[PDB]
Amino acid sequence: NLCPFGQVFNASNFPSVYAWERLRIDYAVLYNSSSSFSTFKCYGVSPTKLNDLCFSSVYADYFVVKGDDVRQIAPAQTGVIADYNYKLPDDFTGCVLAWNTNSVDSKSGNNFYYRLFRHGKIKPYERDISNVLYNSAGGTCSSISQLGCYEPLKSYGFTPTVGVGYQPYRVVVLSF
Amino acid sequence: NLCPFGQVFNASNFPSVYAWERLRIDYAVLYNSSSSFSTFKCYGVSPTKLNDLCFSSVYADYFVVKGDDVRQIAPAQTGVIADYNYKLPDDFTGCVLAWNTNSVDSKSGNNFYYRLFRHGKIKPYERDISNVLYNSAGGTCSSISQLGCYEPLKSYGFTPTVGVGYQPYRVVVLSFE
Amino acid sequence: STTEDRAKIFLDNFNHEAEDLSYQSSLASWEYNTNISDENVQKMDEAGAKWSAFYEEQSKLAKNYPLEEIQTVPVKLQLQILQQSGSPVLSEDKSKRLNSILNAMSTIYSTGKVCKPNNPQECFLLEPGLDNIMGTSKDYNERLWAWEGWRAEVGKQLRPLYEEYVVLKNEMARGYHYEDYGDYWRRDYETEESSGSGYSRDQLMKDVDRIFTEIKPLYEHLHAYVRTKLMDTYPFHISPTGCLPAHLLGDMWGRFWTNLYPLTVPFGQKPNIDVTDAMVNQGWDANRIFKEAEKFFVSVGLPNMTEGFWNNSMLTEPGDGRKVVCHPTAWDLGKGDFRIKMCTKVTMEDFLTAHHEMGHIQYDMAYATQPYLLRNGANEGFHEAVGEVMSLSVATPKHLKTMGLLSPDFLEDNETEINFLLKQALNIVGTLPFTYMLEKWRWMVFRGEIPKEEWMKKWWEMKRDLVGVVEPVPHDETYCDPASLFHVANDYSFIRYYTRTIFEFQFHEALCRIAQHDGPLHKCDISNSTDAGKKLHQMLSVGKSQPWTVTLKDIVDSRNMDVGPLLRYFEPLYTWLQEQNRKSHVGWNTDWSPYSDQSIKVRISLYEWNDNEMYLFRSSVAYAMREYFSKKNQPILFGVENVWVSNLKPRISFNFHVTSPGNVSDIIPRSEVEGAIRMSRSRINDAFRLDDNSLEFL
Amino acid sequence: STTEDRAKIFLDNFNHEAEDLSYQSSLASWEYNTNISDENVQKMDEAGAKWSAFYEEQSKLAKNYPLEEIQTVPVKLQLQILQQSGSPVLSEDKSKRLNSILNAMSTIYSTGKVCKPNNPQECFLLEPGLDNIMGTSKDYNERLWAWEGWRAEVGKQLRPLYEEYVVLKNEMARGYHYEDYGDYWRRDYETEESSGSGYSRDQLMKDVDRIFTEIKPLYEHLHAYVRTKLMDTYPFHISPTGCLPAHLLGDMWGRFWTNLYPLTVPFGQKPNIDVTDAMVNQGWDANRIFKEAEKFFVSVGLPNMTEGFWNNSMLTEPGDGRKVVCHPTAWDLGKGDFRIKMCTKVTMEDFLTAHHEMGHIQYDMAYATQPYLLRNGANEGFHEAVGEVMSLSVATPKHLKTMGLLSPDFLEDNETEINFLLKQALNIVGTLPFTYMLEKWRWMVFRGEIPKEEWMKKWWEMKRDLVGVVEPVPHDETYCDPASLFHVANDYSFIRYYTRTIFEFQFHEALCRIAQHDGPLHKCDISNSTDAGKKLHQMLSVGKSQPWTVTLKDIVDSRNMDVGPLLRYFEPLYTWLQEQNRKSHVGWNTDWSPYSDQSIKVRISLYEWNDNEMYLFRSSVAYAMREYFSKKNQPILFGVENVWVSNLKPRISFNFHVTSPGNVSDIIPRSEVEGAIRMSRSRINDAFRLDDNSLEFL
Ligand SMILES: *[C@@H]1O[C@H](CO)[C@@H](O[C@@H]2O[C@H](CO)[C@@H](O)[C@H](O)[C@H]2NC(C)=O)[C@H](O)[C@H]1NC(C)=O
Ligand SMILES: *[C@@H]1O[C@H](CO)[C@@H](O[C@@H]2O[C@H](CO)[C@@H](O)[C@H](O)[C@H]2NC(C)=O)[C@H](O)[C@H]1NC(C)=O
Ligand SMILES: *[C@@H]1O[C@H](CO)[C@@H](O[C@@H]2O[C@H](CO)[C@@H](O)[C@H](O)[C@H]2NC(C)=O)[C@H](O)[C@H]1NC(C)=O
Ligand SMILES: *[C@@H]1O[C@H](CO)[C@@H](O[C@@H]2O[C@H](CO)[C@@H](O)[C@H](O)[C@H]2NC(C)=O)[C@H](O)[C@H]1NC(C)=O
Ligand SMILES: *[C@@H]1O[C@H](CO)[C@@H](O[C@@H]2O[C@H](CO)[C@@H](O)[C@H](O)[C@H]2NC(C)=O)[C@H](O)[C@H]1NC(C)=O
Ligand SMILES: *[C@@H]1O[C@H](CO)[C@@H](O[C@@H]2O[C@H](CO)[C@@H](O)[C@H](O)[C@H]2NC(C)=O)[C@H](O)[C@H]1NC(C)=O
Ligand SMILES: *[C@@H]1O[C@H](CO)[C@@H](O)[C@H](O)[C@H]1NC(C)=O
Ligand SMILES: *[C@@H]1O[C@H](CO)[C@@H](O)[C@H](O)[C@H]1NC(C)=O
Ligand SMILES: *[C@@H]1O[C@H](CO)[C@@H](O)[C@H](O)[C@H]1NC(C)=O
Ligand SMILES: *[C@@H]1O[C@H](CO)[C@@H](O)[C@H](O)[C@H]1NC(C)=O
Repeated sequence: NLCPFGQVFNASNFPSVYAWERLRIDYAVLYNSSSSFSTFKCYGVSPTKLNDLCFSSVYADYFVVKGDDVRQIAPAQTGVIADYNYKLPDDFTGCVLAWNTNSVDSKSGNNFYYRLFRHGKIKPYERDISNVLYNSAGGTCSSISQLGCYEPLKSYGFTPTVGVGYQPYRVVVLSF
Repeated sequence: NLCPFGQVFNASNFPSVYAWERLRIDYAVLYNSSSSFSTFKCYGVSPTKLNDLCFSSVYADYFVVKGDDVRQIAPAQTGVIADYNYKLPDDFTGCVLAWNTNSVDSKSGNNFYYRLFRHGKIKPYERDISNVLYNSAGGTCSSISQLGCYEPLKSYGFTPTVGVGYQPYRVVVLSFE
Repeated sequence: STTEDRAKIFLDNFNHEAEDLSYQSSLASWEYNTNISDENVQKMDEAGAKWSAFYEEQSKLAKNYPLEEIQTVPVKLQLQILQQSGSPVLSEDKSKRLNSILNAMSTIYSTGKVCKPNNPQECFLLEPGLDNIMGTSKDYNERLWAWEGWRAEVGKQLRPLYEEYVVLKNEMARGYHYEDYGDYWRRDYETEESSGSGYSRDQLMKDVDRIFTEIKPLYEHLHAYVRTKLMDTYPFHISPTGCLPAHLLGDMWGRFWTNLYPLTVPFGQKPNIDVTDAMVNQGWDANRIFKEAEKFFVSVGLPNMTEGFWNNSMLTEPGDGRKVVCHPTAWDLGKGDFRIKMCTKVTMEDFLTAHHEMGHIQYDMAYATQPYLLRNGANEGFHEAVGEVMSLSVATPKHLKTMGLLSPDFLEDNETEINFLLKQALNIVGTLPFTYMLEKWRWMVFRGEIPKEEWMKKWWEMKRDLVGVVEPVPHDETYCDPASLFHVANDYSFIRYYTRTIFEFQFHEALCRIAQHDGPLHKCDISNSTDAGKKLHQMLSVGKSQPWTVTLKDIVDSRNMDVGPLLRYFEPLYTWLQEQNRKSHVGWNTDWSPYSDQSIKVRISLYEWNDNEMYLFRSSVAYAMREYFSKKNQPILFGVENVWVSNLKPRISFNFHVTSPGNVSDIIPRSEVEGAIRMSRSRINDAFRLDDNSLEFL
Repeated sequence: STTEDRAKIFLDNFNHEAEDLSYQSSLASWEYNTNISDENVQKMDEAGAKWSAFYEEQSKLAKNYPLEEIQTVPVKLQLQILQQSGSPVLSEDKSKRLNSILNAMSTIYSTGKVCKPNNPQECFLLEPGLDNIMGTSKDYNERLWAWEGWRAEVGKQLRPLYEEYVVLKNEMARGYHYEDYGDYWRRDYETEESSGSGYSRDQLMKDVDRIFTEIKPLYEHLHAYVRTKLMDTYPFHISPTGCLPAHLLGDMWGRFWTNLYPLTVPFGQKPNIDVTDAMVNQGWDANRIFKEAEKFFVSVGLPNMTEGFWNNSMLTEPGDGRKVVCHPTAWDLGKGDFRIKMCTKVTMEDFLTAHHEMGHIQYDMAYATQPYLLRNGANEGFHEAVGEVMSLSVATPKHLKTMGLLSPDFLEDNETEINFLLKQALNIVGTLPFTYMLEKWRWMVFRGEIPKEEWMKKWWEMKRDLVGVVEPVPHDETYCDPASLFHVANDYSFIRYYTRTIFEFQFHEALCRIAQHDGPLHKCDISNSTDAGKKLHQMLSVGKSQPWTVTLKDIVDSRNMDVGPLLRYFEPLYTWLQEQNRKSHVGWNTDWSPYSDQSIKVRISLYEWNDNEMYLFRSSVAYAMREYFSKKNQPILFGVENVWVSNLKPRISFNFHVTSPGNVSDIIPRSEVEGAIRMSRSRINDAFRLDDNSLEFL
């Protein structure tokens, strides 16, 4: 039986960087042709062929990036997505696939958000779902019209015709 | 059998009232009219019994009338065309036929004239062509910019949308002998 | 051969040739007005100019036949419009100067702008601007600003032009063997029948004075009632005895009082007769208004339309992008073609204008059999009188009730008759003294009775005496207030409106008598009366082919203008105004002014007076006003223009008052001005080399 | 923990949500400016008010972290931009009054109209009106009328509004912990690095004084050459040693002298560089022009456009019906979006303007990585200096020869270089003293050094002393001539053009030195030079993140404003003007005026003196002129406004002269005024209660 991979690559309605839901999960179509993909950079299992290789933990996931934060998806570096939203392990094995979406994620009705503020460092491969209002000092604020409390989930604000770097990018991360 | 009443009603390119010509040449066409005739006033012969009455020789004339002179074409009557262009005899037989031509004789290029001034009275049934300038005293002019001299052949000046009375009228007679 | 045996042949050559050139000139004017754009305005200068140059060309070909030898009427009258309406006998530079003066006066009138001392970027022309302000606003200061702003930023420009206009027009009319331009305007209303029994040109001036004295009891009660109702609004601004201010009359010039109807309405609970909502509810359009208007004329015996009227004349706003002018005019293009050019709406006054404009068309259709020289009215007054008397019979609430526009349960009581009669009088009676004196002022200007240094002194003296209207701001000779009217700046005769009103109700009383009317004259309808239209069509059938005195005699059985029918029309109103003006004062005195009881009488006791001490006195007063308010810590820049001089006798005395800068309605109180002269007395008399005894300052 | 561990989170919260609202505000502004219509200005306002309300809401929230306890540069600079450009500490009615004053000043400047004296109905605006007259007409009288009608019918309206504006702006700027509004405008060019070695706000005044004193000989020689060439035209109207009249400078204000180039061109047989025909002959459009500009910017080393620039920015006039504003501006909409909005044509000036606007865009594209508060120029001069210097290299007639715009047979003689340098100096050198003097006047008005009663006197004294320009008509304190300029009536800083010129020429010399140019500086092209591009982009990348002195040091190797680059650019023109002005006078005297030779000196010897004595004296002089011209049978209505008072010392003496009404250029001769005074001597001094000893009329 073929591996289930095509249920989301040819689909729509991807979540944001704070709602990335993983799937269990042929491999030829990823590297052969597929020139519409924005980048093919691949730390780990390398861009070599996947011809009948024995691998486990083939879980993969997808999320929507502003475009300048695609470079932040790499081990051992700083960045708002790595520090707050999505962190990769230092000894990361797997690969990433990304492509531009000029008029695919840029209608009038769209809502994409990122966690700008959270308490402390984040660790790779865990989920932060709660919309608890961030406090600059600590604890909670439970209000908005005061010093020290800010709303954590700020919008990307995807509008068409913003140029490269703010135009939505659908990146899919593979883990091996 | 055959009666050459054609070539004068359905024919085109009618001349002016001073340029009328004869044809020398069927009374059902007078009743079953192809075109709606404007007038049917007839004196002498009754226009109800025509088929039974015989004839010797019949003549037809055709010209263009301003419209207020259609009443003027009648035996023993006065008027500017009667005085200078076309006079009918007092002992007149037959009658006249006329019909409006609203959009047929009223294009941009249509030149029609009538004789406004002429020396003396005109006898019935003859022709006048010469464009000699009329003089109030008499004789000739040889000059348009002088006192008492006027150009005789004045234009109708037909333009569309002038109203009834100045519309071009084609008048055809059928007088016989 | 001889005269009258070659003159008609020349006259026949004109009649069958000028109608061709006039039709081309009228078609060019018709195609211009319905198609306002470029490359159409020169058609009158290319096709109508050929007809224009042809008219005086035949005038030189005229005058070879003496008028004394000919005796037959239809060719003698046709030779009378000829030999006089030719090229004006003047020098080349003077004729060029006269056309440039007339073009400058029309340009200044149509492009003038008037606006405030504050925010002087916000300004208004006249037709879409101050006409709205002077017609609708109830503010004393806003109306005064528009009234004083006009005649000063526009009328002062026309004063040097009008002085040269009078001299050039008098010289042109003297070449036509007339005594002045006023007698040349009176070349109409001039007939001759037998033994010198015709209407003289001087006979017109005697008759319009006789009519004006007869309307004086009716106008005085109308003036007194309006003045009483103009004291509820504008309190402490209108004297109960003196004249009305000129800026509170409903428009710029006080010509029509009809805009004062909301202020002076009696029985305001009773609504006026309006069928604007009734016609739009029944689905009425432009064609329905004229078709119902045409049915009125068939009912009295007048003929139908000429069938080219419907296919050619525009009766509504064009759907395509063609710019038009929406002035309702009736066009007689000649050669049996009649048209009406107006932008119609589903509105009541556009329903009455359809009857008025087609009345000119029915006038024009009747004398189409006449030659081209006599294809006009019998005079200038009959042409607009026929249109108004046809519209007078359709505004009654009986012709409207028959047509279903007015509901049958409408309350036609005696209270609503006063509302209808008064609204007529503010448009009919109220415009008669204004029309009379403005022509009377213009006649005495042309006759030389009014010198150039008393044009404005005599204009406001007759305005108080004959109209009962006082100016709010004094005007010296630098102003030209008559020229601020359209008919004066554009060189139009104004007596055609005075005699039109007399000929309205003279025809109306005669036609209602034939139509067997029984009740009051104001509730009369001549519809469904073939006998009324039969005697009507006789008067319409003849134009200039008959004297207007015998044309008038054939319809109203009188050879003279009579205002008796006019007074019988307003008899229910006249007997009601006398009841209202019982505790009030009927009349006026010519002494009170809005600037009165605040000015200071100054008597001059001689150094030499050469009109330059007026500038020195008005500057010394303005300096004293500046010094007086500076000690009160109120820095106000008083100028020469803020000092107004009235009652100027050049020998003995004059009156002066001071207004605030930037506010013409803000007259400085007399106690403050007198205190300003008192402490500045030393520098106000030594500038003229005289003591306090010479200028008494009463 | 500490405030530095809260300020960074506060600034990280600020930028990532201010960027979005700034993007919708810029999008609304773009969708208005490209789509001028209804329902387009009603979407900027609520978006702009949302962005503004958020901006002062953050500004109120910003004052929680003092700048003393933070040490790192970028957050300190961001908090320095904050907490000072916030809500102005003022009363609510005072703020409403200030907004109303600014709106009224803008409306008066934009809608002010000036009418001809002979024709009051022919009134002109400024932008499509009087600007054409001052830019094209060579008539002395028409130029004088246009210069005098403006700023008398506009500036007199703006004078009390400008006084209240000055008071309110000083009150507002004093609340921002500044001393003056001129000091508040000098909050730019204000840096700090270490031990107080930063650029002070008072250092800018000393530096621009030094720069103005260093451009004195070149501007003096240019002024002398212009004055010499302005004597062939306008004979008997310009003194060979005096200042130039203000209405003969090519513009309403004498700002740019570039319209005097056809009058003052040397070697007129040599044609100037104009490739408009050679560019319309090869089939060029907007896309080709912008692609060539992009190819030029790529060749030096700057990157391409963002590819949304081509598909979103309108380049030419749209084909459909959509009103636009045709002012060439470069739009940085934020969030990586850059656009250019202009109505370009296939013309050389539009070809240079495209390079100017794309240089502005390349300035904007470089600091996109900076935070939002630092996304500007390092001062208000670098942005326009970069925009002007990127278009200076492409105007060389060698860059055009490579592109094929110029034929290779064209000769580069030493006369075309002089013509180009003179055109540049009329554009560039001729506006530096005007800019410096106007900013000095505004600074001394805001400082209170110039009292409110000496605004106009000090303004024209510094115009004569520094610019070398004399007024043609004397102006008292009623006038406000500084307010007649757009940048003064609309509350805009004006020293940025001065700093633009200085920094532009410094950058030009630096980039030409890097690009290994060998010849003269005016024939230098930096194309195909990657070395200049790197050091250019190093300056471009940093915005407000560094002090402008440090950023300037990294490119021109100097921390100070140096005008030595400017003098080296115009060195052949300077050494040619020194040879041209050999037999002429280099400089001017501040005594000559167009009214100087016809003015009569009046000395006052005491009764009590105020401003009302001036009005009485001017009215007496007008009356004397009226009496003099009345004896010669020339009735002329002289007024107070026809008498002008100049050199008014309020204690001892003043000068006056008389002008004909309706003609401001018609000065009455001094002999006639003296004769009028002699004839009317008693009335002049008897009004003031003094003899000939007190007013002896020198
Ligand atoms: C209104 O006027 C315009 C021109 O002023 C008319 O346009 C002309 O129409 C005639 C009709 O045959 C053409 O021959 C011309 O070439 C047209 N000229 C232009 C400039 O378009 C227009 O037809 C007029 N309107 C009507 C309804 O006749
Ligand atoms: C003029 O007379 C005619 C004929 O009498 C009137 O037409 C009829 O009037 C009656 C009553 O008003 C209506 O009920 C009919 O419907 C009308 N039309 C017919 C019979 O065809 C006409 O109304 C009269 N007009 C005036 C103004 O009196
Ligand atoms: C200009 O002057 C008029 C008249 O003095 C002012 O209008 C009012 O006049 C009445 C009496 O005539 C006074 O009692 C009021 O106090 C006046 N003012 C108002 C506001 O009613 C008018 O206000 C003055 N100013 C302007 C700008 O028109
Ligand atoms: C210029 O602005 C007008 C409105 O000021 C725009 O017209 C609107 O277009 C939208 C399209 O999304 C419609 O939903 C609206 O109903 C339109 N309103 C009106 C009043 O027409 C117009 O589209 C704008 N121009 C461009 C090129 O976008
Ligand atoms: C910058 O250098 C390039 C290449 O050295 C020049 O491009 C050449 O220009 C010439 C003349 O227009 C063309 O004939 C060539 O085809 C172009 N390409 C090449 C590869 O030589 C360019 O013109 C230079 N620009 C300037 C301003 O000097
Ligand atoms: C207004 O005054 C000016 C200046 O006096 C007149 O312009 C000319 O000025 C020169 C000397 O400056 C005289 O020699 C000329 O006679 C003046 N007139 C002309 C026509 O050149 C100007 O004419 C005056 N009038 C107007 C309407 O501007
Ligand atoms: C007038 O026209 C109407 C409508 O066609 C017609 O009924 C009526 O008979 C006509 N009257 C005359 C006198 O032609
Ligand atoms: C109308 O008639 C009634 C009853 O006769 C009368 O009381 C009233 O005064 C009248 N009104 C007018 C305005 O004539
Ligand atoms: C810039 O764009 C041009 C045209 O698309 C291309 O040839 C060139 O390689 C681009 N340069 C860079 C640095 O992207
Ligand atoms: C140009 O050079 C020639 C040759 O030396 C010289 O005679 C001429 O004066 C120069 N022109 C200018 C404007 O410097």
